[PDB]
Amino acid sequence: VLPNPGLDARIPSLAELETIEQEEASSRPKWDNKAQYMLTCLGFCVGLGNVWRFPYLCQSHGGGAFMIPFLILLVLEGIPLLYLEFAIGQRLRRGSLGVWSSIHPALKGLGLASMLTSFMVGLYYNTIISWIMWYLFNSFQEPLPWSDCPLYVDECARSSPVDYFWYRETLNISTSISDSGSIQWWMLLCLACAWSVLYMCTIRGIETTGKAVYITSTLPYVVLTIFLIRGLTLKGATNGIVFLFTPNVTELAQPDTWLDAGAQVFFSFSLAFGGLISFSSYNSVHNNCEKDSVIVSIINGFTSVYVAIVVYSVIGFRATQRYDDCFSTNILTLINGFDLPEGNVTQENFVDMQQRCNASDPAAYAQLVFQTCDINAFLSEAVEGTGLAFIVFTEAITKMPLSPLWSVLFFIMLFCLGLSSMFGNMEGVVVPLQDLRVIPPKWPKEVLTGLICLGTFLIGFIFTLNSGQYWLSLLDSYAGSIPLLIIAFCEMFSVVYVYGVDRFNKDIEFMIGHKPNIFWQVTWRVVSPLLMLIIFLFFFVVEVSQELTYSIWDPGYEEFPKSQKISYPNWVYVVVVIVAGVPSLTIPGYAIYKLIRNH
Amino acid sequence: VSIWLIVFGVVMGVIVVGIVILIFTGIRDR
Ligand SMILES: *[C@@H]1O[C@H](CO)[C@@H](O[C@@H]2O[C@H](CO)[C@@H](O)[C@H](O)[C@H]2NC(C)=O)[C@H](O)[C@H]1NC(C)=O
Ligand SMILES: *[C@@H]1O[C@H](CO)[C@@H](O)[C@H](O)[C@H]1NC(C)=O
Repeated sequence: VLPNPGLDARIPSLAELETIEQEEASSRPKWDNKAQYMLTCLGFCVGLGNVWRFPYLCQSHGGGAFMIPFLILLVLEGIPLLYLEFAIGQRLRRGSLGVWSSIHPALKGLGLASMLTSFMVGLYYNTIISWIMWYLFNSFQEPLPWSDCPLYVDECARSSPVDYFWYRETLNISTSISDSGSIQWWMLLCLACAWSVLYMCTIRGIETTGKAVYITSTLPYVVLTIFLIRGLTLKGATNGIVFLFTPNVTELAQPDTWLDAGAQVFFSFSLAFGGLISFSSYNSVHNNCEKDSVIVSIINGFTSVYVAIVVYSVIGFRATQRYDDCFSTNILTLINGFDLPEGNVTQENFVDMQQRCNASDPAAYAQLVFQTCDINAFLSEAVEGTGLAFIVFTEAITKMPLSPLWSVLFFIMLFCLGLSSMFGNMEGVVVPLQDLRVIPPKWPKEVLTGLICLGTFLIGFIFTLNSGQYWLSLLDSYAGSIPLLIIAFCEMFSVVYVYGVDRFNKDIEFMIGHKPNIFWQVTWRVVSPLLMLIIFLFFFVVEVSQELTYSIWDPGYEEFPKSQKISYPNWVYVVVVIVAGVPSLTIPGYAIYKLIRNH
Repeated sequence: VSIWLIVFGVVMGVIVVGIVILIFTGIRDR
C-alpha cells in the first residue's frame, strides 16, 4: 500500500523459487528432518521464563483469571505474528536483516534492533546458565552444600542456609549497585564453561545445534514429567496447585495484568528476535508453515501451564513442610512450658490445650511465645525469577529422600531449557553479522561463532562482580520491555503496509497451495497492530507508575532476613536508555539516515 | 577437594574434547 518501488527486485520471484532450492543445496544449510526444525523452535520458545516467570504471573494476576488474557494475546498476537515470521523467512530465503532490508532498504533498522536485542538477552541468559551449572556441579554431596549453616555464621543463622549459599557462598553479593568488587573466580570458571558448552553446540550452525536441540528439547519434558509424578506424592502438593488456580476476577480489570500477559506471550514465543525467521528460511519452499505455527503455539500454551503445575506442586510441599514445622515448634513450646505428656497435645487439640494451660497457669502461659502459622502465608512466599530456582526449589529438594538425585535432575533440566533458548539467541546474533559480511568470507563460520562466544564472554565479566546480580536484575528488567514489542509492531507493519499482505497471502498461496483464512488477514491488519499499541501505551502507564527501586541483601543493617530494598543512583537512567532507547531508536534512526543520504 | 571443582574439571574436559573434534572436522572438509 505504501509506494516502495524496486521492491520486486529485492525479493526473488515465485517462478524462480522452484529452481533456487536445487542450487542453494550448496552455500546454504538445510534441516535433516522436519522433527529437527520443530524441536529447535520448541526449544527457542521454552526456557527458564516459563519456569520462574509464567507460573508466578499466572497466580499473582488473578490466578485462574490471568489465563484468560494470556490465551487472548496468545491467539490474537502470538500465533498471528509467529505465522508472519515463519512465512516471511520461508519466502524471502534470508535471515532477519536480509528480510527487512529487502521489504525496504530503510527497514535495515529492524534487523539491527533484532540483532541488538538478541545480543543483550543472550548476554544475561548465559550468566543465568552459568549459575545453573554452578549448582549442578555442587549437586554431588549427600548433604547438599545448601543444607546446613557454616559453623554458625550469624548472617547464615538468620534466614536459612539456602538463602546463605546463594547470596554469600555463590554470589558474595554486595549491599548496592554502587558496590562492585573482584571477579568471583569460581563464577568466572562457570561463565567460561557456559560459553564453551554453547560454542560446541553452535560452532558450525543449525547443523550442529540440530543434533543438540533434540536432547535440549527432549530431556526437559522427560525430567519435568518425572518431577510431576514425584511432586504429586509429596504431602501438600495439591494445596499449592489449588493455590495457583484460585481465580481473582478483580485482577482482570487492571492495566498491569494485560501488559505482563502481553510481554509474556512475546518473550515465550521468541518473537522480534529474528532467530525464528532464520530457522524457517532453511525449510523447503513448499513446507506448510501455517500448520507449523499452530502446532508450536499449541505446545507452548500446554507447556506454560504444565510447568506451572510442576512448580506449584513443589511450592505446596515446601509450604506444607514450613507450616507443619512451625506448628510443631508451637506445640513443643506448650509441652515444655507445662511439662504436658508428649502426644497428649496434638495439631487438632492444640488450641483447647493452649486455653486449658493458660487457665491453669496464666503467668507461665504469658511467658510462653507462639509463632503465627498460616499455610496461605507460606504459600504466598513464592519467589519470581532466579529466587524460585536457587532459593525455593533448592530448599524443597533438601526435604526429599534421594535429595542429591532430585537436585541433579532439576539442574540438568534448567540447563537444557536455557541452552535451547541460547541456540535461538545465537542464531539471532551470528546470521545478521554474515548479512553485514563482518566475518571475512575467508574465515570459516566457526571463527565468527568463536569470536561472538569470546566477545560476549568478556562483557559477561560485569555479572561476576560482587554487584553482578544487581546489574543482571536491571538488564533483565529492561531487555524484553517495549523494544521487543516495538520491533514486533514494525515487523507486522512492514509485511502489511510496505510489502503488502496481498503479496504475502499470494506467496502463502504459492507455498501451501492455498491462501490464509480471514482470521490471519484480520489479525495482521487490526487485531495485532491495535492490541500491541494498547500494550505499548500500558508500558508508559505502568513503567511511569513505578520507580527505579531494587532490593538488596545487606547481611547486616535493618533485618537481615527482611528483604531490604533501596532506590537506584541518578546515572542508571543512562543504562536504561542504552537497554531501551538504543534498541528502539535504530528503527527510526537508520530510516532518517537513509532518507537523507539519497536526498 | 570441593567436589564441585572436580565436576567442573570433568565437564570442561568433555566440552574441550567436543569443540576440538568439531574444529578438526572444520579443517577436515576435503
Ligand atoms: C482480588 O484481589 C484484590 C486485591 O486484594 C481485591 O481487591 C480488594 O478488595 C477489598 C474489598 O473491596 C478491598 O478492601 C481491598 O482494599 C482491595 N485490594 C486492593 C489492592 O484493591 C479483590 O476484591 C479480589 N477479588 C477477587 C475476585 O478475588
Ligand atoms: C567477596 O568475597 C571476599 C572474600 O573472598 C570479601 O572480602 C568481600 O567483602 C566479598 N564481597 C561482597 C560484596 O560480598
